This record gives sequence, structure tokens and C-alpha cells, in this order.
Amino acid sequence: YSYVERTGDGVATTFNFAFTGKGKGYLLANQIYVERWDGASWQSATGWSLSGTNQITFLTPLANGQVIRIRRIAGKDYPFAQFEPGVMLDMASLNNTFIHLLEITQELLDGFYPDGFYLKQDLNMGWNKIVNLMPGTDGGHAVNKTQLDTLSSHVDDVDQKH
Amino acid sequence: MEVQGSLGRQIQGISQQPASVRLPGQCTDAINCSMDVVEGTKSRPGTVHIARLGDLGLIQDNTNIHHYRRGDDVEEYWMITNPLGIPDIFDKQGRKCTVT
Amino acid sequence: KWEFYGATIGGLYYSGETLYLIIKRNDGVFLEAMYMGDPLLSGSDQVRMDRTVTVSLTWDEATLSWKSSPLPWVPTQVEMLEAVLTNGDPAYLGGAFLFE
Repeated sequence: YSYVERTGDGVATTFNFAFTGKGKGYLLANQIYVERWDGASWQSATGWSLSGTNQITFLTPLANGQVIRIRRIAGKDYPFAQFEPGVMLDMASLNNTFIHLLEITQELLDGFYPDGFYLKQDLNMGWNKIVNLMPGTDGGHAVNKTQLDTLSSHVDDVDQKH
Repeated sequence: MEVQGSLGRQIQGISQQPASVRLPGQCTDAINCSMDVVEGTKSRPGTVHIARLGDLGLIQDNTNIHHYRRGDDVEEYWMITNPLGIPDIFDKQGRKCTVT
Repeated sequence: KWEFYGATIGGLYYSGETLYLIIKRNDGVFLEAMYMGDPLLSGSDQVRMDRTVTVSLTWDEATLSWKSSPLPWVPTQVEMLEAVLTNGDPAYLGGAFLFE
């Protein structure tokens, strides 16, 4: 959909990306944003530039094993085009407004969320599962069965000593 | 009663007279209206910028502006006379004319 | 009555087919001609516009927008004016548009 996972490492300095939609798939150049993963967390990339309508080129080759993603972020507070009395409607703004409104919905369909996002009310799981979660760091974090398994095994180890 | 009436065409010109028996159709206030028999009440025709004459000091409340025409719609000259000075002359296209 | 924003009229000079106006605008004194016989030179409808100049629009790939020739005069009010297309796509002919 909106995001593209790209693993380009060694020698290569340019990468090509395709987005769901019409043509280049983005409203403006500033929508494109690059993220680099350092093995622990994601952070903004540096030195990247927009080569053309599609595909971007880096100033230096990426290090071996480097992984980056190309995302499409659009303004959420404001509509793309605002209309005024006694002006003419053009097809660019009319089609783009639907495209923008369709685009922002698609971003939530990829799991992307803005910073400072927290739920206000409790959510019902409705008899489902939680998957692929690391063991927590602080007491406020959640727990996977791996921590429970280790605690149970540690309990068993002392019980055998008992 | 449930009655409806008409005001007719509004081509008579503004009237300061009170509405009580004023006239059928008067348009008490009209601004920028090319007000003609066939077209009813349109808007005034626009203006076309052709040239610039000079600065703000050219025209004063005392300034004379004289216009005259020569020949078959080819020569038109505007003479402008500021106080305490020789008159200035401009052509159709706004180009200044030399005066000796 | 007719009105103009911040304008002093030196005089009206009705010459043949045209009406020539000398006006004292904010940025200088200009000569303006009124085609008050409202001829439809081109387009579906006439243009109602105070002071008219024909400009050219050229595409600009630096910012993906249209750029225009410099405006010969200083407008009185920025928000008051508007631009009207006169030669372009057949569908958009004779219609205004938004601009910066």
C-alpha cells in the first residue's frame, strides 16, 4: 500500500518505489518521507533526495544489510483544497481531494499512527490472540508467554531443588 | 388574502422622491449599472489601461485639461496645464509630445 | 452613479467610438479607455473589469505552477482583483481562476 519496504545495500545508491493510486501516487513532493532502521528502532534518514517523479537516489551507497522504508504521509488536519465564491473548479483539485481523503484512510489501513497517540477507552479483544510480542521492559509493559514460561521453568528448577 | 404582484422592468433611474406614489419602477439606488431599454440593468462596461501619464502631481483641482480631435479618427491630443507652467501635450497612446 | 476606489477623475472625454478617462490612481495617473459599446471581441461573455491588461502565462517545472508576466501597475487592493483566462483549454475558456 502506502509503505514500501526496501533492502538496498552495497554499491547501489538509488532505489525505485511504487505506490498504490494514480500516476506517481502522491499529492506533493513533501509527502514522501524516508525511515531507516538501525537494528533497534526507526528514525529519519539523512542525505536522501527526490530524483524525479519516482525513485530516489542516496548520496552514498548504503551499508551492507541496511533496511529502509518509503512512506507516504499527508496533512490530516486540513482538506487539500478549499473552494471560494466566484472561482472556477478544476479537475486537478476535485480529483485530488477525493484522492487525499482516500489516501489518509489507506494510511490507517497500514497500521501507521501519528505521534502522541493513546487510546482513551478500553478496547474489547472479542476472543482473539496477541502475537509476536517481545518481553516487556517496564512494569507498565505487557507480557508474552516467554516471560511466563521462564518464570514457570525457574519455579520448577527451585521445586526440583526443593 | 394571498396576493402576488410585479415591479416590472427597472429602467427609470434612481428617485429621491418618497415611495408613496413615486413612479412604477424606480430603483431607489443604483451603482455601476449600464441601464438600458433592451438589456434591462446590466453592469457598467469595464475600463482598459492603455498607458501611464506620469506622477500624482500632474492633475490638481485647478488643472485645465483640454481635448481636441483632428482628421478621421487618427489624431487626438490631451493638453494639461498645471499652475505656473507651460502646457503639456499627450497623444492617443500616451507618448509625450515635444513642445518648443 | 458609478464608483472607483481611491480615484480622482480629471475629466471625461467622449471621442467617437470610445470614452477616454484620465484618472489619478494611487500609484500614478493613467489613461483609461472604456469600450462602453460592450463589443464581444472573444469568449462566451463580456468581461466586467476595472483596468485591463493582457498577460501571458508560461509553465514552470521548478514549482509545477504557471507563472505570469510582471503586472505593469500597482493594484489598489490585493484581494479585490481577480484573473480571467482568455486563451487556453477549450473547456476552461472564459473562466476566472484562483492564484497567488
